[PDB]
Amino acid sequence: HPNAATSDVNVTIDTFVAKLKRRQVQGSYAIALETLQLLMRFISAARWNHVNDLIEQIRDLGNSLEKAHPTAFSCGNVIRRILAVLRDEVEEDTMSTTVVAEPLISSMFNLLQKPKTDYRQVAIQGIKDLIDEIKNIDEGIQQIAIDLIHDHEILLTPTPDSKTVLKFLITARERSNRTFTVLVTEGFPNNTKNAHEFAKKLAQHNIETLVVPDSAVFALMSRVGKVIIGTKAVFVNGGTISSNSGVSSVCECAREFRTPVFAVAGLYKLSPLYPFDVEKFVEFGGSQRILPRMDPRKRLDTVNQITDYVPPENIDIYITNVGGFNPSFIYRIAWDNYKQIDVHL
Amino acid sequence: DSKTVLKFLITARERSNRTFTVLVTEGFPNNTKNAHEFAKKLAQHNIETLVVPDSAVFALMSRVGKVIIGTKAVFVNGGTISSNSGVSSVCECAREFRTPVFAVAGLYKLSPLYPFDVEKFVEFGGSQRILPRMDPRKRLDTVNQITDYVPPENIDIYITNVGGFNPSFIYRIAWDNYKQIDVHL
Amino acid sequence: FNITETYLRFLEEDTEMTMPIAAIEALVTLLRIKTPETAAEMINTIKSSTEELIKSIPNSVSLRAGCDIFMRFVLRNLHLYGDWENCKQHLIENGQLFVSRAKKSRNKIAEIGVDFIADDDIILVHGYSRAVFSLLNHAANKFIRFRCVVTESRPSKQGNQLYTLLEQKGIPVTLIVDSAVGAVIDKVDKVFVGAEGVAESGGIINLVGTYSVGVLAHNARKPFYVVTESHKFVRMFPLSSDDLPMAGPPLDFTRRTDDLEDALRGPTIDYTAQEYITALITDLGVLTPSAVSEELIKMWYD
Amino acid sequence: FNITETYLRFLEEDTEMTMPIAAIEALVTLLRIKTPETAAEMINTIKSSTEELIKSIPNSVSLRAGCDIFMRFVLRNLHLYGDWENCKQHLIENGQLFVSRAKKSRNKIAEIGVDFIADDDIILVHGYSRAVFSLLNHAANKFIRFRCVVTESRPSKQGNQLYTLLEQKGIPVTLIVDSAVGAVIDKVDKVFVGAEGVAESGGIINLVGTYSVGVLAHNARKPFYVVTESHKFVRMFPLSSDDLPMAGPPLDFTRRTDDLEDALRGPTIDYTAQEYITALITDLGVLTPSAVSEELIKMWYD
Amino acid sequence: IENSVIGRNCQIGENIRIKNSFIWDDCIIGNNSIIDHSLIASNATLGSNVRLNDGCIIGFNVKIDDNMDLDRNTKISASPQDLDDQTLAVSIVGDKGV
Amino acid sequence: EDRLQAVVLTDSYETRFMPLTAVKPRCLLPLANVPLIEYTLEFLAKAGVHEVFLICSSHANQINDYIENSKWNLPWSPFKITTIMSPEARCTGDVMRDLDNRGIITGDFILVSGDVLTNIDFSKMLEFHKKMHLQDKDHISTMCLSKASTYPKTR
Repeated sequence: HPNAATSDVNVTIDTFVAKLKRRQVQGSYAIALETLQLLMRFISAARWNHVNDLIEQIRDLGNSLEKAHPTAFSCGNVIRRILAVLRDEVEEDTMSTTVVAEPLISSMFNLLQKPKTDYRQVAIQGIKDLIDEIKNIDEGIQQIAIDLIHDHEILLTPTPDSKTVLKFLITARERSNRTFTVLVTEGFPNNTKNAHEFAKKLAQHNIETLVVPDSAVFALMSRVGKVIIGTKAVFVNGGTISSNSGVSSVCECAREFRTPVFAVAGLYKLSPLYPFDVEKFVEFGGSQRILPRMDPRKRLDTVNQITDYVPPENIDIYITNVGGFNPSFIYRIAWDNYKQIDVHL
Repeated sequence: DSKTVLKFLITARERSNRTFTVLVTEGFPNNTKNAHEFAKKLAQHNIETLVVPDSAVFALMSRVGKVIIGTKAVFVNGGTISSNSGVSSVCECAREFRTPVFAVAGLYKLSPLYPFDVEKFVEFGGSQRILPRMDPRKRLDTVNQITDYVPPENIDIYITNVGGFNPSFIYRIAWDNYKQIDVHL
Repeated sequence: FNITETYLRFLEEDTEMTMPIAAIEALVTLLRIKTPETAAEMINTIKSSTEELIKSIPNSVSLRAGCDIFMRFVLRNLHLYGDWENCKQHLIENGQLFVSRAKKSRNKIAEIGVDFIADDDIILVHGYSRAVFSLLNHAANKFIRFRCVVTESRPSKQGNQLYTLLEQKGIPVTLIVDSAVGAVIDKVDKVFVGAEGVAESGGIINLVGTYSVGVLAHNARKPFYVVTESHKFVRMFPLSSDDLPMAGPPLDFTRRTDDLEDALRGPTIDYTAQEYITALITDLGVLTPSAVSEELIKMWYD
Repeated sequence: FNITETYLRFLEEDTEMTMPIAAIEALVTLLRIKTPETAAEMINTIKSSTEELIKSIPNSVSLRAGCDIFMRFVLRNLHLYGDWENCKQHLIENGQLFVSRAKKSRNKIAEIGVDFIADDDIILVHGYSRAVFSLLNHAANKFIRFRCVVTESRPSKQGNQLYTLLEQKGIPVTLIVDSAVGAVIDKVDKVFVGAEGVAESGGIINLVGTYSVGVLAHNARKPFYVVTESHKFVRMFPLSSDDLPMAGPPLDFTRRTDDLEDALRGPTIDYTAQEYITALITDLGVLTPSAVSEELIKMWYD
Repeated sequence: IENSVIGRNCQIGENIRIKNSFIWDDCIIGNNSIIDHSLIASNATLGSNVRLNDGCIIGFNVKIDDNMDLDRNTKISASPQDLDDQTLAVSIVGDKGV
Repeated sequence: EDRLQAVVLTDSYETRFMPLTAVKPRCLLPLANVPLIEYTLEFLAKAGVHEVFLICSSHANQINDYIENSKWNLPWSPFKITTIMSPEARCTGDVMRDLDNRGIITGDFILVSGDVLTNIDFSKMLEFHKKMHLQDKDHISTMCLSKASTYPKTR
């Protein structure tokens, strides 16, 4: 399913594709915003009449988007949420049209046993809700953040690439009476400059900064107290896609040492589809960025990867804008945002 | 308690520029008085002392860097029987949280006899200083041991008059002063 | 109205229709005699039937679980509180409907669970479950990239049978013994285990060893799996390292002998914990972490 | 004259003989025929014979070790710088004497070094070794209260044999499945071993499934032990978790060829790491921590 | 196989050695064949027992059929003339063409 | 900065491919398992196109068919493909002459000879060009050159 039905209704699909491919769009937030705008455009223009057909169309669109790009997840998630929002309203409408509804609580056996129209405004409202959810993650976690780390204790911090993580760290640092030391690992071929920037910021912020070469983690692990993953995407079985490079090894080390591993992200980054593999999801960077030369470099096939995956084992807790969820619990949260038929397109 | 360990501590304290923090577990039965004496002695020179309850180790072990023991009996596979009161659980905790262990020892205090069973070598102790009067002792069953054995899975260094040795290696050291013949007679 | 006969009829059949399914069908048929409306006559009779089944059972809980599920379904049924005949009719219908559902479930599995196969990954299927085998077959049909491996299982020669079945396909086959599984740490890529019951959260009943396998996987940090269709949801939790209803005695130090009498005794049944398993495989969308427990909560409200 | 013939000679009896002791004796016998005064016509020939023996091996490991030990002994022998006759005579003598010493060592093991099973500590043993059984029998003799636990051996049905050998004493025993090894760690105390050879690295050269067992022991922190007549240090280094000089293929990947055939080739030899020996029962006094390595160093003067 | 590329709708029988290659649209890699630093173009197909070497350039409809041995840097004509080896059955080792 | 037309020299380097290029046009041949033209088009788009023009020659019917097939053909694209059809066989001077005769020539027009596909972001380059133009009236055309592995060998 490519572009064929779209005429003088929606054109921006191509622009979106372009943004995805050559990277003029940067940061997950921006992508989410773009997606929201696209959805708005869809809503204000497309022809409705029937409801099931509209739903089908939406599904098709989603499928097309998926086909176009995999590494973007926030975009997908937002769409899914909107679909879910639509679904409840649709159900309500159906219930009115038909006219027992609820026994005590939400119950199973629904998959075995047999279970003019307005919705545009509701769809619009859903988009607004999504926007609100997106607005600020840090303004919703920093109250459950200056609660874990304390005096004379030592942090270990990989991935300063996620914008949330840095902010969280800054919030933690704010206090005048409290004092703590921060270790920051690099992650060379994809995250060095960012790491340097983070270090500089820390220095500026009147805190005891420590520069770490990626090798020297082991000779300081005796003093290590906490581990924070700078993730960008979240999944079904609790797992997370990181904001690129140099996390996995550190996580493994922490696990070996049995040293606390916390996860900071957000529930807009939460996806309703399982990471069936890592190969289809995680992409590789540029082999040219490690070593120069070209003509004798046909022999020198060099390997470098951007994104990182962490198993549903090394992760422990996920404090969100709502609160502290867990790896063996996030499924329900996902369901609460994205509904049954909406997952499979 | 011993004058060796005390002397070592004094020597350590003499170079007071080194930042060392003293956490002393009381040791439920007999060790308490000895601990107090040690504390007093420390105070005599001016050394900071912090008193630790025996129940609370799990809430402290994640913070503690290095552990020093002044043991009496040293053994074959790397284990020790120390001068009484709660060591085993502490060691287990250390193993769980990964903590380095030092020991002030002597090769003359080291034994070439191997401890093979927990059922024999662990010495049970008196219930004289636990509960006053003996009428509740009819139905209840008080289980208590004074001196305890340590498994070699935990300690890693034995600082002696010669030097620091590996636990899974101390047998060689022992044999560099003792024999295989003088064991079973 | 007779269940022992039904039990006798089904033991090594399976293949076409799942063992539990047949039992469920039988239960439905039994229900559709004494009327589901008259709850005084019906529920007691159902209980009696369950008791009979238990009596006839040696080393299983799956059938019991199925009947409990059926009971739950029945309970759910009457929540329309209007016309009493339609509900009854629906109840009558849901028996062969359950059987039909199985096909659909299989189809679903053949679409969702076929995404897992990657470049050069060796697959080892544990125990006996039809669904897992079907999945494997569907993977073979897709021709991703794999290797189908069998075991030396010991109930009434199951592993051998499985191996023979695999041979039919043609895919090259090598075997793993119950003891010689220890060498497998990274070479066989992913550890798959078939299920004969799924409990609260991570609790799964199979055959003569799963817990050890799970432990091994944990040690190796290997991906561990539970693979099934849809008919096994139980409200159960054990206390010790292992606790189950048993016909074969645990640690039976056999009496003094010289000419052989009875010896083949030990832990015939095996359970698995929550921590060991990374992925749960069911047709019910894509659920993994602790969805079954939630489902149970939704159902029972007890 | 042949060492092979000598080896063939002993089959049904043995149980009393100890690996290299018989082999060593055979070697000695071979030596004391073709003039043991000279060194050019002798040592080289002995080496050649050993090589031939190695070539001829169906499935036996410790022979090489025995030969090496013999060589070492020979080397030790000629350092007195007196006369060729006396030393030669001594060499000739030292074979029967060595054999005799083995029995003494066994006796020592059975009377002094048997204080590991005394307080009804249930023993987890797999792999048929003679020393183990001697220890068992002499424990029974001393009346030193005990219970036995053995995992079922089914590559060639040695389990039955083991059971029979346990009926002679007259003490209740139980069957254990090697997949349900994770199921039972509850009442059984520690894991003890009867094996084939002692490694240069520290671990143990053993039969069908051992690594898993080791892992389980580690998980349970119930210490792992080895019971052997202590002169089976084979000149072999297991550098990895799955690489060794082996009698057969390492996890033989078989093709789908015929009907129910290429699967019974079970990996009947496996290994576990060096960080497992809490104690090893040796006849030179109870010495373990890094003892084998020390011995090796002493032998190769490095 | 070492560092070689296979194109669209190209069929492989059994037992083939390949080293450092690129292959275009619809080119059958025949039973027992070696492709080294050499290209095979659209509709041109390799049959049984062909031993190619470094830099063998192939054009349109070169039907490489049965038993051939081509040396290094050999160029083969394309369009359905100026260079040796032609479009018809078997490339030149024993003279065939018009 | 904005409104820039694309002119690409196609059907020119035939027979330079020593055996190939006679029946179907030079560019139509499948490159990396899929047609070469597409990559070039993508590159052009990235750079900044407002209308697509190619100077096709060798058997025009096939080119037309390709155009019909293509994605830039129907309304949705910001730029359409309408290839310049001229008399057979001519050099780059002659091609230029033909173009001039045809008429559609702009200020800052883009001319790429043959087919190219690379990574470097073109906006910056364009900006630099503009800056250079703003300096003096006498500024002409832009060259693209990149560094290699120290010594030359396969050149």
